[PDB]
Parts: sequence; structure tokens; C-alpha cells
Amino acid sequence: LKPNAATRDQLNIIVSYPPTKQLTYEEQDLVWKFRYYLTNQEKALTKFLKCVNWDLPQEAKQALELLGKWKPMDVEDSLELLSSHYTNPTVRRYAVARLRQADDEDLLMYLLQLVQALKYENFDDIKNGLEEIDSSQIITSPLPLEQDLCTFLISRACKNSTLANYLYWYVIVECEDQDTQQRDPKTHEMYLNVMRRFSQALLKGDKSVRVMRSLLAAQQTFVDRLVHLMKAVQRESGNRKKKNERLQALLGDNEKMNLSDVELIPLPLEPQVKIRGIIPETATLFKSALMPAQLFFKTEDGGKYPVIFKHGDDLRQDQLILQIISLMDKLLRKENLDLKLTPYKVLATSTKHGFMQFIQSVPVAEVLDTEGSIQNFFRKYAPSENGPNGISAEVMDTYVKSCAGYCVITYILGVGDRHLDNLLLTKTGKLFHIDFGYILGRDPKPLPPPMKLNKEMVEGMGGTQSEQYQEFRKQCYTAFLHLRRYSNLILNLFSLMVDANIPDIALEPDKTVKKVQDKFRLDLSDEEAVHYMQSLIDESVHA
Ligand SMILES: CC(C)C(=O)CN1c2nc(N3CCOC[C@H]3C)cc(=O)n2CC[C@H]1C(F)(F)F
Repeated sequence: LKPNAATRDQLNIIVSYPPTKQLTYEEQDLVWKFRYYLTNQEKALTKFLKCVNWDLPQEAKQALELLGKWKPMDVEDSLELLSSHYTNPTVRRYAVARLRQADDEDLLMYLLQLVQALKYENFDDIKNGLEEIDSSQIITSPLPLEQDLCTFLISRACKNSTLANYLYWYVIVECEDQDTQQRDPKTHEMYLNVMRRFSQALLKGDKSVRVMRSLLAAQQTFVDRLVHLMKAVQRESGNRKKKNERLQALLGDNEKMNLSDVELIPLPLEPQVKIRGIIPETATLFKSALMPAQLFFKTEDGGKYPVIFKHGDDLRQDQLILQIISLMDKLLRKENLDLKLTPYKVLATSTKHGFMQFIQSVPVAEVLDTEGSIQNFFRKYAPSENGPNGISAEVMDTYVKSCAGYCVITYILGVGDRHLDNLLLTKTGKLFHIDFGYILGRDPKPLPPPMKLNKEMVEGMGGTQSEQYQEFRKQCYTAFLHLRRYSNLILNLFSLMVDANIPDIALEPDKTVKKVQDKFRLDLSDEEAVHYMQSLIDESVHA
């Protein structure tokens, strides 16, 4: 009922363990013994539920008593309770009870996974919420510890417009997943019931909640017309010029296509940006064989929002990685470190198509061909006399920071196929990575480097003996310590992705979380972590 100083130290090690680490029987028995002492440690609760055999009515009953007796757990912690491991309705309702404590700002950072977590919810309880079916026709065809994940997510989506947009598109892609349809019909039936319950709830609401449904419909209808247009252009017989001419021709004909002049609808990619249509003229296809288009949406306040519309490709792997980069950037900023990262938006509108936020930048490879070096590029577009190596100091500070940020982020995520065409640079200093088809240690070539640095990247900083290079190193190990601090949050979100049909996750689902886990080097203390990071940087610039 009360432990001594020796057992308290052992309990503290188990509590500190990664959420994904498997407890030993000895470890499990120690947590169950002093379960009534641990009630004052909110961080211990996750490790406590991990001991229980819910198939045993007595262990299940005993455990739930303690759940209501425990110190209410943090929001990052409750994400573990919504994984495949838990089927107990009272545990799953506990996680939703603690999810309600989060801000909508925080909720959007976890939403992609919260949608995936519905796969582990009670499908009948979702079905009973309702008062062959085309998923993308539900919203475009209207008819005249108490809450679960479905009820909760919908309740919040009605109060928040930004949340509704992502809840909609995330659930529509899930319904659109043909693998899930062929291999898990009960799951597909559930996602349709989520969309059906979403549509139903919006219709019962006030003047604005009712307009939210109309706006989602208008967005679905727009995307649908853009897809049809994409199919026509991709079928067009002729060269890139012939295809661009047909692309510009069809967008221009508003009466026939209805994509250049439309009433203010939110941009699915970033709903805070309202659009009036697509500029026909500036629309061109990227040289790429996948035939993606560059589209300049006319925004609410005269601005131009360039997007990459991809058709005939699955953007869910890039969608996941860019939402994790956005999360890692938000947590770094929270700890007072802004490394000038480009967490550009990516939203799949189907398994077949989706949007990407276009950021005006030049690939490092082109930067090297058109100017000679990163320093030669920065000398032309951002000159300064007093500045380091003739470059504006702000542009150099921005370059050192972003290089440091992406080296750590791309290292933790195991981002492969890292050529200088996949590495983009900005005239303000901003470095960033694109095209995430190879993650979690994958690569098109054997024996890939864990630290993704280049000879020219360092040369752009002004060489290895520079003050900038020291700051690059300093910002690398500092971003590493901060991202290690939020590992319980990062690993729980990746945990909820094991069945999300992401190609590099789908390869070894049972393992994939340990791949990120290992990268953090949780076995090392912050001091060893600092030295390890320096070793990775050292090894990259040498070899
Ligand atoms: C920049 C250009 C040369 C490309 O590499 C195009 N490009 C591309 N640009 C991206 N950027 C562009 C800059 O802003 C951020 C994101 C949206 C992201 C991304 O995944 N790709 C994939 C390869 C090609 C494709 F055209 F096929 F899509």
C-alpha cells in the first residue's frame, strides 16, 4: 500500500518508459502491486492500464476503479488509450473525456490520427447514432465519460469551421479507400456512418452550422469538377503545351466548368483562406510524368494562393509527414525556437488526388546550376556589405536555422531519396525538403545515410570553420533535446497510424513506431544526446 525508497526508483523507471515499450511481467507485477500509491502520478496511469488483462472480468473491474481514482492524465497521454490495444468502452470514454480538455488548435494537430483511431471504436454505437451509398454524395445530397470519439469529433466540428473542413476531407478519403472497402467492410460501413452522422448533425444546427454543410458541399462539388478537368487534360493527346492550352481553355469556360468564378468557399487545403475560383491563364502542368497542375486560386482579399493539384497519386504519406513537420515546428516554437521551417499544407481529397501549398522556392540543384553555389545565389538575391560573406545576416540566420531544423526532422522521420531536386531554397534564406515517398528508413538505393547533409549545404553556411557552422551544430542538438521531450506525444500519434494505409507504414506496421523511437535515442541522457547529434553531423560532412 506504500513503497520504500528502493522500489520508488524502479517504479520511476517504468513510468519514464516510452509509451510503445513492452513492459515485462516483473515490471507489470510491480505496477499492479503499488497501483494505489501511483494514483498521485498522472504519468503512471498509462503504464497501469498496460498491465491489465481486460479479458479477465476481475482484472478489468479492479483496473477501472483505479481509473476514476487516478490523477487525471495529460492530453498527449490520452492518445495511447485510443489505439488498437484498448477495446474497453470505459477506457476509450476516459481518453475522450481527457481529449475534451484540449484546445481546438491542439485538436487539429492530432485530428489526422483521431480519424484513424475511429477504426478501433465501437461500430454499432456509431450506427445507433443515426436518427451503394456514394460517400462524396452524402454532403451534396441533403434530405429535407458519456461521449465517444465519433460523437466528440462531430460536436467540436459544429462549433469550429476549420475543424469541420479537415474532419470532412479526412473522413471522405477514408470512405474512398478501396483497400479498406475490399479488405475491411465493417470499417468502411463505419466511416460512412461517421459522414452520415456528421451530415445529420450539421442539418440539426443553427443558421451557420447549416451553412457549414452547404460550404462543404460547394467544396466537394468544386474538387469534383477539378478532378473531371484533370482527367480531360491528362487524356489530352499532345505535348505539355497542348495539355496546358486545354487546361487554360477549360478553366476559362466558367459556364461549362464553374471553376474560375465561384462564390466564397473555403480552400480545402487551408479553410481559413476563402476562394473566388482559379485564374485560367497562370495554370500550367509541371513537367513531371504524374501530370500535376500549378493552380493560382483567387482569394477573398485579392491575394493569389498557388497550389499543386495532383491527380492519379496517393498524397497520404506526404500528408502525414507534413502534418508531423507542422507539429514538430509548433512544439519547437512553443519551447521558444523558430527555425524558419516550411510546414506547407498537404490535403488528400481522395486516395487518388489532393492539394499541396505551393511555396515560391528554387531546388538547391538549380540554385547550384544557375548561380554556382548557395552563397552565390544568396549574394545575388540578398546582398549585404557588412553581412557574412556578402549575404544579408537575416538570410544567413534563416539558412543556418532551417538547415538545423530539417536535418533533425528528416533524421527522426528517416526521410530517404534526398537528392538536390527534393531540397528547396528561398531568397529569404529558408531551406526545406519536399516529395516524401521514402520515409522511416526507406530508400531507392541500398545503405542510405541517417544524417541527410551535403558538401554544398555546409559551403552555403561558409564552410566548416565558420561561426554559422557552430550555430548550425548548436541548433541541431538543441532541436534534438526538445523533440525528445515530446516523444510521448510523437510516438502515440505515429502509434495511431499503423493501419492508415501509408506505404512505408503498411510495409512493417508492427515495427514502424520503434523506427521513430530509436531515432530519438531515449537510452541516452540529454548530454550523450548532444554528443551523438554532433557525431551524426560530423560523420555526414566528412563522408
Ligand atoms: C518546385 C518544383 C520544381 C517541384 O519540385 C515540383 N514538385 C513538387 N513540389 C513540391 N512543393 C513545391 C514548392 O512548395 C512546396 C511544395 C508544394 C512538393 C512535392 O511533393 N513535389 C513533387 C515533385 C514535383 C511535382 F510537380 F511533381 F509535384
